[PDB]
Amino acid sequence: HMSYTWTGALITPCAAEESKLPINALSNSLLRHHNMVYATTSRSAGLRQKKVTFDRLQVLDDHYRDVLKEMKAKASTVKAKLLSVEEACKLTPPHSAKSKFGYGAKDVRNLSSKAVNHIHSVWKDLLEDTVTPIDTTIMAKNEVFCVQRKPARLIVFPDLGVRVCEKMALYDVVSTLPQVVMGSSYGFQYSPGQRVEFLVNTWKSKKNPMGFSYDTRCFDSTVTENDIRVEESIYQCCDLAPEARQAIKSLTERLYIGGPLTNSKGQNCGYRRCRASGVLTTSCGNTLTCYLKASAACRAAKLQDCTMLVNGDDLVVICESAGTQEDAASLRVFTEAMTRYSAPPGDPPQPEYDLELITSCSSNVSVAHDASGKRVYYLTRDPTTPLARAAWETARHTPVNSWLGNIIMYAPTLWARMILMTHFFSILLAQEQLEKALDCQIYGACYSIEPLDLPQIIERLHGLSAFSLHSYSPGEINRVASCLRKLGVPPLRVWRHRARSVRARLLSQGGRAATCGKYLFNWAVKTKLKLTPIPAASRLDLSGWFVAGYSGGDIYH
Ligand SMILES: CCC(C)(C)[C@H]1C(O)=C(C2=CS(=O)(=O)c3cc(NS(C)(=O)=O)ccc3N2)C(=O)N1Cc1ccc(F)c(C)c1
Repeated sequence: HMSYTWTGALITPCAAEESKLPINALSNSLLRHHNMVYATTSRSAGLRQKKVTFDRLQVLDDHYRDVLKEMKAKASTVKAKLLSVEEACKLTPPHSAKSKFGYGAKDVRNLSSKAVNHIHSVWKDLLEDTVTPIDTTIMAKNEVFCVQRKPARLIVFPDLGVRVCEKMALYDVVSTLPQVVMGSSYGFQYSPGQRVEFLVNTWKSKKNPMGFSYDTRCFDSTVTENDIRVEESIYQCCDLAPEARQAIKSLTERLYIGGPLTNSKGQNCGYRRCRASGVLTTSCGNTLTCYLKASAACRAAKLQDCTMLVNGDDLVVICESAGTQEDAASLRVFTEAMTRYSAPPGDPPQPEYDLELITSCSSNVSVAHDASGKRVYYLTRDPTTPLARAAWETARHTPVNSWLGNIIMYAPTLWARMILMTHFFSILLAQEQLEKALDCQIYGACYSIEPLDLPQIIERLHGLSAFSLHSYSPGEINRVASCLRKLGVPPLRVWRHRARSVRARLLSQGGRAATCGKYLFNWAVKTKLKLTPIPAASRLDLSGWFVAGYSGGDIYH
C-alpha cells in the first residue's frame, strides 16, 4: 500500500533552472535582500520523493459510509454532458505541454487535423481498453519562496491528447457536481467578497464560536485506491451519456488510481498509487474526499453545529464551542478519525476563538473601515511569498503572473494596494504595456486579463469599498512592516509617494488608464475623487470565474 515505488532514475528538467533571484535595474526599488529569495529546482526532487513516499492504512466505519450515502443521493440529481472535441480544445491553455505525438497546444486550439485525429484515437482507445495503465510524466515544479528551504513540489500529468479526453468526459461533471453534493461548503463557488461574507456569517451564526484549520500531511499521497474508486462511484451517480460512463471508468482504472512515472528524458522513474497532481479531477477528487473524511470525522468527534468550508485539500471547520477543555478533546477525536481514514495531520489542529487568527486558503479575516467609517471585513495574508514572487517577476517574464492574481484576489489589502499596484503600474507605464493582456491563475484555471480592466474586476469581486478602505488593524499593519524589514522593502511612506507619481501619470493618459489612476490610487491623495459605480463593471463577463477549482486541471477560461 505504498503511495509510490521508485526505480532510482532521476526526475529531470527540460530546460535550465535558475535558483537565485534574477536582478535587473528595477529590483532594488522593490526588495534589497536578494539572498532571501529563491526558486525550487529538480536538484531537490529527491528530497520531495522521500517526503511523499509512505504506507497508507485505512479503516472505514459507519460514519464514513453514512456520509458517502448522502453525497451519492445528492450526486444522483446531477445531469452532466459530454463536451465536443472542439469545446475541449478551446479549454486548453495556449502554452500547455505539447504532445509526444507531433502536435502542440496551439494545434489543439486551432483544431488541426493531426491534433483532432489523434484525440479521436485516444478516445476510441479509452472506450475499448479499461485496463492498461496510462503513461504519465513526472517533473519538479519551479516555484519561488522566501527562505524559512522547501524541496520542489512534484507534478504528474498524462499526454496532451489524454488531457483533452479528460475534458470531454469530465469537465461538466467536475465543474457542476461539487456544489450540488456539498452546497455552501464548496469553497470554489465564492469570489473573495463572497468567501469573507460566508466565513463571517458562519462565525456569527454560532453562540460561542470555535474554529480550526486542518493541515493534512501531503494530501495527494494520502489518497488511496479506495478513495479514487469511491470518487468514480460518485461521478457515476450522475445522469450521464453511456459513452461518458465508459470513459470515466476507463480513466479511473488506467490513469486516476495509478500508473507509471516517466521523466522528461523518457526513462521510467517508478509507479504511483495515489492522486496525480496534474489531472482534471485532482481538485474535485480532493474536495470530495476531504469533505467525506472531514464530515465523518466531525460526527465521530461529536462536534456541535458544525460548518465546513472545503477547497480541495484545504479544510476549515467552524462550530459551537463546548468549553476550552472539551473543544481540545473533540479536536483530538477528529484528528484520530481523519488519521484512521488515511488523512493524518502535518501541524496538529488548534481550536481558535478569534476568526482573525484562523488561516484557510492561505488567508485570514481582518477588518478596516470604508468612506463612511463603516467596518468592512476582508481577506488578507502575510505578504512575504507574494512579494518574493513579485521581485522575481520584476526581472523575469513568467508564464503565470502571480502579481496580477495577487492584486485581483487581495485588492482590499494595504500591501496589494500600496506595493503591488504602485510597483507594477509603474513598470507598465514606463514600458507602454498598459494594454497588453497577461496570463494568471485563479482557483487553478488560467485567465488572460487586461490590467486596464482591474478597477471593474475589483468592484465585481470586492465592491467599491475596496478603493476606500483605511484604518487597517494594528496586527495587520505590523505584519506588513515586519515583512518589509525582513525582505528589505522600502517603507510605506515611500510607496505613498511613488503612488502619487504613478496616479498622476495614469490620469495623464486619459481613458481606461485614467480610471485606473482614479480608482486604484485614490488612497494616495488627501483631496479625494468621488468613486462611483463603474459602468463597464456591469458588462464584464465573469462567467467561468468562481464556479469550480481546477488545480492541475489544464484549464484556460
Ligand atoms: C491568485 C490566486 C490565489 C491568490 C493563489 C488564490 C487561488 O487561486 C487559490 C487556490 C487555487 S487552487 O489551485 O485551485 C487550490 C488548490 C487546493 N488544493 S487541491 C491541489 O487539492 O485542489 C487548495 C487551495 C487552492 N486555492 C488560493 O487559495 N488563493 C488565495 C485566496 C483564495 C480565496 C480567496 F477568497 C482569496 C481572497 C484568496
